[PDB]
Amino acid sequence: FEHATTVPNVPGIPYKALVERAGYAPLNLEITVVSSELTPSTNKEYVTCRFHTVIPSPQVKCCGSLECKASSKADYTCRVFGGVYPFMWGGAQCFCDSENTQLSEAYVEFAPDCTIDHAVALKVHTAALKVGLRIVYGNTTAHLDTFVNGVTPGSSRDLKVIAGPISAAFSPFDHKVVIRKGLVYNYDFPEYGAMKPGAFGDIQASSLDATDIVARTDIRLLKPSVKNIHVPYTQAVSGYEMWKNNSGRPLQETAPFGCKIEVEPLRASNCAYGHIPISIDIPDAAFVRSSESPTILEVSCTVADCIYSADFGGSLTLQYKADREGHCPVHSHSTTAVLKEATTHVTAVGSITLHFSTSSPQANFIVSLCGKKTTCNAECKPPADHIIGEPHKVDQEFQAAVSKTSWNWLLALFGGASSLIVVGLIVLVCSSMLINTRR
Amino acid sequence: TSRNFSVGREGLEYVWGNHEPVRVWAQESAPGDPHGWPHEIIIHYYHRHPVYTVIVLCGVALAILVGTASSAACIAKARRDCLTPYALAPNATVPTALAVLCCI
Repeated sequence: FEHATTVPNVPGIPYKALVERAGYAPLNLEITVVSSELTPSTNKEYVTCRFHTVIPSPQVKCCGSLECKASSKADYTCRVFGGVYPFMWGGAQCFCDSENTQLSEAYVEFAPDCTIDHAVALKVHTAALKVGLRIVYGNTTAHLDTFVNGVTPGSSRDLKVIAGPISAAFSPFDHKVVIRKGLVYNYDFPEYGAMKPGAFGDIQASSLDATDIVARTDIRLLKPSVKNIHVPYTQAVSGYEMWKNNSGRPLQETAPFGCKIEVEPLRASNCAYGHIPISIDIPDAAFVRSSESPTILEVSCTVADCIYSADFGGSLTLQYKADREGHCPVHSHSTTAVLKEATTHVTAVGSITLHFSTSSPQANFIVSLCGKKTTCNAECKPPADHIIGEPHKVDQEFQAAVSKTSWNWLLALFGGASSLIVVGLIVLVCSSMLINTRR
Repeated sequence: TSRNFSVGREGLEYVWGNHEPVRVWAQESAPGDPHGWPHEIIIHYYHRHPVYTVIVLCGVALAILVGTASSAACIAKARRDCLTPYALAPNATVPTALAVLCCI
């Protein structure tokens, strides 16, 4: 027997239902979303870090001529300077003091400490949500990780379940993201090859060890001025450091719906949003015929002091008379009231107490014990505590969130106007008919 | 110092220093009574949802106003219908139930 339902995607909150077959005892079904993982598919665009501006030792040919060649280094920059006449330690490193040409050369590479402090630029795609579920039916409980797509089934050894799709698609990751030491940022990094100096990704490479490093740091060499041999250059700041200073808060502290952003692989865990349609093929062996379950001859419900809070605020007591000792399943048939227990031992005669959480001002809902129903009616007070450290396990409706006293007042006030218009119309019709009679 | 943070039904999560995150959810503990006198009910449902309560109160007031206006118009039209033939004729020996009813 297959049962189809729509659980809410809120981790840690059991969702309870009572599957009722035609000729078998009703069976409890509690489903908890223990964990979830909204994971996208990512492809590395490049890695970046602080560049090390390596300056090759200058060379001099001081009555020949040198020409700047072309290399394949990252942001390779070469220049040729004329009369320099450089000094090293003896006050003269050259002959033919005029026509004294020097080759200035510079490029950039990855800094030695970049194997730890580096950022990776990724592009993400459609996110796939996968949920770990604990499902208990009757007496048997099963753990299963299932993909929320609507087709792929999760299986536990006799139990098949298919979940999804999510009611409302959502992904906290923008198209382009950056990962740095486990911190995720939704930054719009430049595309590979489109380096710009002074900004993130000014130096790019497919990997830390990649030899095809490409960079654009706006390095410009200057003509040497001091007599002594040195090579002067000026260059833009490390864009990686500038982004680091202006990185902003990461996605671990900005992702909506309160899910923890985790890396390796990139994912968002325990994210409460939308509803999961789930169909479970409950095995035939789980059910037991109603001829074996203990029917209760009668049951009367009396609600104790109740309260519509996030936790199990209220309590009630069912005074029952039955015919046998067993394991009756109990359920609440209202969408704005959830019981704490699911199966309770039942004796021939007695009373049993059940706790429940409600989101309505009035506990005016039906409770089913071994199938047969009882209308629990009461009034629930507003909560005393203003803040609680537990999520609301029941959603708030509109027609059930309005108290019966206020509903009576509103109905009376609207019915006054309705009766006034009806009386006026009836009086007009009667007057017209009397005129027609006496015309 | 002290910092105030509004917490809705969806909840809030705050991390102070190196401590683990702490999550808190707001109840519906509005000051008032849904099962009391009308003013208490209005206060309770105004603090929880001001826009919805204002809309409901305005709708109720409009319904009362239009109902009263319709009743008055129908009563006055009934007076016209049942009185104008007798005002155009002499010696209006009128059973006074109609005039007494719709004069006020």
